[PDB]
Amino acid sequence: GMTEYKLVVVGAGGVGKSALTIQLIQNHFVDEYDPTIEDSYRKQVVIDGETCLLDILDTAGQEEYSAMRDQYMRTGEGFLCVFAINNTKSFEDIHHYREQIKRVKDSEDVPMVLVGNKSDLPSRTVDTKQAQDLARSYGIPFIETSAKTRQGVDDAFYTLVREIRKHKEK
Ligand SMILES: Nc1nc2c(ncn2[C@@H]2O[C@H](COP(=O)(O)OP(=O)(O)O)[C@@H](O)[C@H]2O)c(=O)[nH]1
Ligand SMILES: OC1CCN(C(=S)c2c[nH]c3ccccc23)CC1
Ligand SMILES: [Mg+2]
Repeated sequence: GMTEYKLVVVGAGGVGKSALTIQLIQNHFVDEYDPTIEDSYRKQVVIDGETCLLDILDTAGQEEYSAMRDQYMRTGEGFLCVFAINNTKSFEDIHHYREQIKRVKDSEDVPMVLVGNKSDLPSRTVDTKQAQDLARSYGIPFIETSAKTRQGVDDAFYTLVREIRKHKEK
C-alpha cells in the first residue's frame, strides 16, 4: 500500500476541528456539526509528488474511557493543535494538549503544528505575534487558517505530514 499518515486534530470545543477536517476531506465548509461526534476520515492526496493516504481523527475531547484517548495518541503520528483566534481560553489550552500528547507518547519529538483558526473573523483576542512566540518555544510550525474560506487548510495538514516525514528519517 501507499504510505498512510495518521493525523490527529485536537483543541478545545468550538475551535473548528470538525470544520477544518471536513474542508480538507470534502472541500466544503460546514456551519454546524454536532460538537460531540468523534470520527475519522480517509482521503488519498498528493503531497510533494508523493501519492499517500491521510487518516485523520477529528477528536471530540473526553472519551467513554480514558484508555481510548491514550490509544489515539499513541497511534497518531502527528497532531494539529488547534485554537481559535477569537478564544483566548482555546489558546491557553494548547499547553495542556502539548503536554498530554508528549506524556502519552513518552517522547520529546512528536510532530505537531500549531493552528489558529477562524482567521476570517474580525473578532480577534489572540494576536499572530503571541501564537508565533508559542510556536517558537515549541519549535514547530504555526499557521493561521480559515475553515470557512479554506485559507491555510492544505498548508496545515500538509505541513503536518512534512513534519512526520522529518521525524521518520532520523
Ligand atoms: N467564521 C468561521 N467559523 C468557523 C470556522 N471554523 C469553524 N467555524 C464555526 O465555529 C463553530 C465550531 O466549529 P466546529 O467545527 O464544530 O468546532 P469543533 O468543536 O472544534 O469541532 C461552527 O459553527 C463552525 O461553523 C472558521 O474558520 N471561520
Ligand atoms: O476510539 C479512539 C478514537 C479512534 N481510535 C483511533 S487509534 C483512530 C482512528 N482513526 C485514527 C486516525 C489517526 C489516529 C488515530 C485514529 C482509537 C481510540
Ligand atoms: Mg467537532
